[PDB]
Amino acid sequence: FGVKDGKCPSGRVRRLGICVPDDDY
Repeated sequence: FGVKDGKCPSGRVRRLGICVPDDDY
């Protein structure tokens, strides 16, 4: 691993500037 805290968990949808889970959370 290179970076634990980035932006998204790779393969997520972004909205308003930040991505969130739909089916998982």
